[PDB]
Amino acid sequence: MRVEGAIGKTPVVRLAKVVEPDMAEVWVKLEGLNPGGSIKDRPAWYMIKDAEERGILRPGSGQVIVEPTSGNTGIGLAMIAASRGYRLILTMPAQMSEERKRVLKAFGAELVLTDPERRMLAAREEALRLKEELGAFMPDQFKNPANVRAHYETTGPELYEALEGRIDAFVYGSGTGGTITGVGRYLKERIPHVKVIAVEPARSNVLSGGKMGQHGFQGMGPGFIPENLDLSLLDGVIQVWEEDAFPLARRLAREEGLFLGMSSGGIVWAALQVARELGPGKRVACISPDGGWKYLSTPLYA
Amino acid sequence: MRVEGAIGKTPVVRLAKVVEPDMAEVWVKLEGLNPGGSIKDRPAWYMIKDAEERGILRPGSGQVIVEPTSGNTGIGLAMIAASRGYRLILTMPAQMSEERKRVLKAFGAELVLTDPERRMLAAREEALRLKEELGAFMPDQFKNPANVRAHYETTGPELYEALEGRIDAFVYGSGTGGTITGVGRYLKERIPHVKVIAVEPARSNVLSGGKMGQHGFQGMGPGFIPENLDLSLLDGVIQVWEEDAFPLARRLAREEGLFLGMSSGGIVWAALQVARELGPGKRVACISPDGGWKYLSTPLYA
Ligand SMILES: *Cc1c(COP(=O)(O)O)cnc(C)c1O
Ligand SMILES: *Cc1c(COP(=O)(O)O)cnc(C)c1O
Repeated sequence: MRVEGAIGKTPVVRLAKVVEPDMAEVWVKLEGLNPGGSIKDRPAWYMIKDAEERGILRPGSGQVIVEPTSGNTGIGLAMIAASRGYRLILTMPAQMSEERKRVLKAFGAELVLTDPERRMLAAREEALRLKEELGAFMPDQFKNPANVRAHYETTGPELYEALEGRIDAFVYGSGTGGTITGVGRYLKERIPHVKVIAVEPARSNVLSGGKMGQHGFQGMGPGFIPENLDLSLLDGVIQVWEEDAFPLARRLAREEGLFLGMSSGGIVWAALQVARELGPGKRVACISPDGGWKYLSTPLYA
Repeated sequence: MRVEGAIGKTPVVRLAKVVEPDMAEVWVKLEGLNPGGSIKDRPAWYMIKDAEERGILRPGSGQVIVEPTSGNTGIGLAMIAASRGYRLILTMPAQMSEERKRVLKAFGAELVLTDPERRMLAAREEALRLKEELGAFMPDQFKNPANVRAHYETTGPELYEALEGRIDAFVYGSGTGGTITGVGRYLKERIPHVKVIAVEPARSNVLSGGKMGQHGFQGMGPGFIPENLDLSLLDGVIQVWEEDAFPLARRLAREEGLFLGMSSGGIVWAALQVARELGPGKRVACISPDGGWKYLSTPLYA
């Protein structure tokens, strides 16, 4: 078996200290236990495997893959490209932290640093330029249906089975929209009453009708509504503040032994709010995108 | 289920790029996929659970646990203490990196920084002083039989089953000795011909009859022979150099998509040597103690 085969089948733990007796049960699926360190291993593998199935790619070819990302998707793609023999080029703003660059380069990804003033826009442009110049494959994480399918076929089934089909609400901090859409559809097809609640940064609350903005929940809240996010599935949107989520993340680490990422703090905080609303006999499920390992030099744990 | 329940059941992957056709198969069990980030989650949980079973401890009591370590064992103990409600105090030399200190403190562990000139000796002394002053529980990782038992009851069975009882050699870089002893005994009781090979730093080659010394394989090669290491189980000892292991670790990341720790590079390098000796039709199994996540600021990935 190769590393891509070690993706998924992650555990779900029930919170016991940060919750209160008047709250519904709160379960957290730990996606940080994936070989690539995050939930993005799933869509990274699926988008590449989907491309192979469609004939766009064939493993061990050395073909080029390009994507404008320096986040978990970049790490996941880098891992898969290293394992299956693809040349990966990742475009990103020149102000990228050395720590993250080292992780990507460790996997053999080639990095193209773009105009720091043009932020994501310049990264996207360079990725498109390379796709055109090299005839490369661009996963296109925000609009590729295979992203959603990864969660519809693996994440969703896993969560449903682990919790024995007993879930009253699913809470998640949306990034590309793949997870909430894939898991959301899977759960709604089987649980008539289940509520699907999206979580976003109050500082970049576009789903709530607000405005995009800079925030500290790395990995979630892209500042726009992605094509992979099915808005018709949502039963609500909860806005979260770093001021509330970071202290909660620290509590999870010290009280539950759960050392999670920045987005996890926001997601669990929202899940707790939902848990109090539903009450004692209910079950709230949410997902932790990644662990705290990549964030020791951030205000969350610094 | 709580975090301690998410420990174990780690995957095993077969190397395909760094190996050569004249080599036996090489399988690597990924212990970095544990909630605490390393194989030490197992002995940390077992030593604490063993103490509870013997009546020394009872969860949620706030009882004190003290251990002289800042490594993976410290992280594992911190995670378990946070989850089960114990007060953990870790003693370590004052020259400890801020990164590691942040991980331990994130889990709520109390840190006592000792004389930087007295290295491990001062850390051990303070731990003993606290055990005496507070009547605290000290896991004593290098001599506690529960460490070995964790691997005899979980790691060993898992490896054996995953590889369908087909293993010609087991290779591991010994630290406390728990893993090689536990897995080693489990395998030898079932596979008459299996060879158990220990790996140690050439720079601190005490098992080979050499002398202790400073080295870069964090987590392995303690510079002494621990009580938990059963020397009668060993069929050989392979000495490894950072000069050879670090480049190999980088190859594993770039070619196999396996981003592993410093000790993993040394262990796999040794496993390859054994694989070439055994040849094509055989199977060599080894274990990766942890991932590369905690080592981005080390010469391995910097
Ligand atoms: C990708 C990611 C998310 C969002 O998941 P999507 O399926 O992309 O919506 C949230 N947090 C982190 C840390 C992520 O990497
Ligand atoms: C603990 C550890 C080892 C050794 O395992 P033992 O069972 O203690 O022999 C090797 N490498 C790392 C990184 C470790 O943390």
